[PDB]
Amino acid sequence: AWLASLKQTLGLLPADRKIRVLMLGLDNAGKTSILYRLHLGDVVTTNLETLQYKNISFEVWDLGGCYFSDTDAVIYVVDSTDRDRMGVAKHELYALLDEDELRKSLLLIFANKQDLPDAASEAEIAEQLGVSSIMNRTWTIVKSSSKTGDGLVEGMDWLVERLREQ
Amino acid sequence: WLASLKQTLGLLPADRKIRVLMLGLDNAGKTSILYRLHLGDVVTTVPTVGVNLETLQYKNISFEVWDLGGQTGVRPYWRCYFSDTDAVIYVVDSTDRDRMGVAKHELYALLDEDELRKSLLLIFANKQDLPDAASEAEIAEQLGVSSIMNRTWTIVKSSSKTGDGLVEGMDWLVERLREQG
Ligand SMILES: Nc1nc2c(ncn2[C@@H]2O[C@H](COP(=O)(O)OP(=O)(O)O)[C@@H](O)[C@H]2O)c(=O)[nH]1
Ligand SMILES: Nc1nc2c(ncn2[C@@H]2O[C@H](COP(=O)(O)OP(=O)(O)O)[C@@H](O)[C@H]2O)c(=O)[nH]1
Ligand SMILES: [Mg+2]
Ligand SMILES: [Mg+2]
Repeated sequence: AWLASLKQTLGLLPADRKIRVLMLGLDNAGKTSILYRLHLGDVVTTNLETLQYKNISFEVWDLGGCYFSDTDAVIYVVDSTDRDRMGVAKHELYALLDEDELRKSLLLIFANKQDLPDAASEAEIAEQLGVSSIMNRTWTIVKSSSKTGDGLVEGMDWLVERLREQ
Repeated sequence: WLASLKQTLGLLPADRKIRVLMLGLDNAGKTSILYRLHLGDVVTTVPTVGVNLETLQYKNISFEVWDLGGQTGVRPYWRCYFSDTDAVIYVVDSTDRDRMGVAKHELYALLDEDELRKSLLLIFANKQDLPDAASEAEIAEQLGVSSIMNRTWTIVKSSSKTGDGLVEGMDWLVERLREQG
């Protein structure tokens, strides 16, 4: 669907200018699946998963079960099906954004698992994550699905063009 | 030295987690000290591309080892990595006079970190089993220890071949920790 592949998209970032992206969310949000769905190389476990591609680093841990310096973006992943864990996803998101080391990070939310029938819309997610009153930072929500692969490149294209803009 | 190592280390307040960094140039004997301590498994991880980090965890006390003063590469770095350090044990190979100025240089570049403000500093003048090992006062002079500031520090002669001085060192650290009340 999207007009360019992911590698063309990420191709656009200054071929060197190290990019650090934290992709965080509650367990079962679908973060390991997106890492895999990106088809960018393999995931290193260390608990923590990292995917390095050219200049760009992706680091993943689960929330709600220092490290934040020099972060260019936060990808926040939510399971759009999981109604009653979504208030906890909101809390953990708010915990992240009160971090001083993160004050200039872009925020991309993936409203995820949008292939499923129970899947809230972007406005239900923005309302639930109470994003719609975050006005001190550049953010968006994009509907996504690791089972399709849908939303993912759009979301990364968002990040790439916001990163170049600065 | 009187006590065994375990006895020495048991003296530490159990509900106080202790982070130690054991650092210095390659070939100082760092890895060998971790095995010579007979405290259990040495675990290797890679917290960043191009860094071999060895960790030995015993009760509340953790030892971290990586090599400094690579001729190639920037100084090994990763996020945090100096945060909540209780002590640094700086290990020198007491026979490597040739590299002793570089060992000073890397000691000095550790000591200018605030994350390492009030760390205890134990210097192990290591490999003393070897007849060509420099004196304790000779080491002090070559590491320019007289310019060291604002820290509880000492130099202890040590060897992994014989195990000598190690308990002395751990005991120094252990009691200095407690002196902090
Ligand atoms: N329907 C659907 N299921 C997904 C999707 N992504 C992940 N899953 C399933 O969600 C569960 C949690 O996924 P995982 O990637 O390990 O989440 P993690 O805890 O954030 O690392 C697994 O059963 C996945 O198969 C998705 O996009 N759509
Ligand atoms: N003679 C002697 N050799 C030592 C001593 N400690 C380590 N070695 C040896 O010195 C070399 C490197 O020691 P090692 O523990 O790998 O140093 P590291 O590079 O700081 O981790 C190897 O040949 C070790 O077996 C020691 O106390 N006396
Ligand atoms: Mg996972
Ligand atoms: Mg070693």
